[PDB]
Amino acid sequence: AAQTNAPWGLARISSTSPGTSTYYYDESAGQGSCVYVIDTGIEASHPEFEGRAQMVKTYYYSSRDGNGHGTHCAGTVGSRTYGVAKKTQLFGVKVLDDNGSGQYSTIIAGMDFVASDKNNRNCPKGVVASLSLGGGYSSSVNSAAARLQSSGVMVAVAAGNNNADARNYSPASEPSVCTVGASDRYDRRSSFSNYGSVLDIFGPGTDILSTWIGGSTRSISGTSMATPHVAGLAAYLMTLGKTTAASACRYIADTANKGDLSNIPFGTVNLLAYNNYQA
Ligand SMILES: N=C(N)N1CCCCC1
Repeated sequence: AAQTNAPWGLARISSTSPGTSTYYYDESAGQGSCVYVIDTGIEASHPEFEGRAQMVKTYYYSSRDGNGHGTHCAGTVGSRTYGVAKKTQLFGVKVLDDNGSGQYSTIIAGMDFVASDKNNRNCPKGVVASLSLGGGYSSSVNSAAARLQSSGVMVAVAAGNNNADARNYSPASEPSVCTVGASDRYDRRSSFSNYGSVLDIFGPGTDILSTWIGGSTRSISGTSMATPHVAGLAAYLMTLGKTTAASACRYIADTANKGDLSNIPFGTVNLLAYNNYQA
């Protein structure tokens, strides 16, 4: 398939060069996979989700996304126009309130919920969780991420937006999950992106157009936007049978565009997510 005038991030993950605007991808489009977006919620009624999104859990007074952040992430995973895996199933878990904040115990509770909830769901091609959140180092938050990964879910988490070593943030610092840094449309590390040996991969994270609440759209920046590119790519690759939940992060690293990013510090991988789609 080929989406012309795609958001630059989608085009980027299907090219060996920056500056294209066509997203080339296999038409299976992540059908049969499921991605849990653990965030502020998802506006499931947004037309861009085509009825493929649903809230399954909230930890607050409402299931609604009163922020937009979770809807934006969910749109980069699997919305029609802005999504990597345009036929995946999306499940919303609201661990962050409408200001984008969440306590660590609630985040941990949400991760354990997904590890069990995925046994209620028909996801024959496998299950992904995208966690565009984090905070200061916590061994309990890391273990929760690791438990989710161990249960059979491909966990992708944001490196963080502190322009610092992500070893000091969680779940970013958990070695067994996929930690995602952010890049811009000129293949530079995003100015805010964390770095460090704990990063496994970079994805597009600066000026990312996606769905927003109120049936709208907007462009925002963050490792929070890079994370769902990788989560959507994993769901897409697991639908193609090229990898599994346990190996997707390694597989994405192995097949990444290598050495193409600038302003990567020594000790941080120079790997940019890439679908290697050959039409
Ligand atoms: N609007 C979407 N989802 N597109 C546009 C053109 C081809 C397929 C992807």
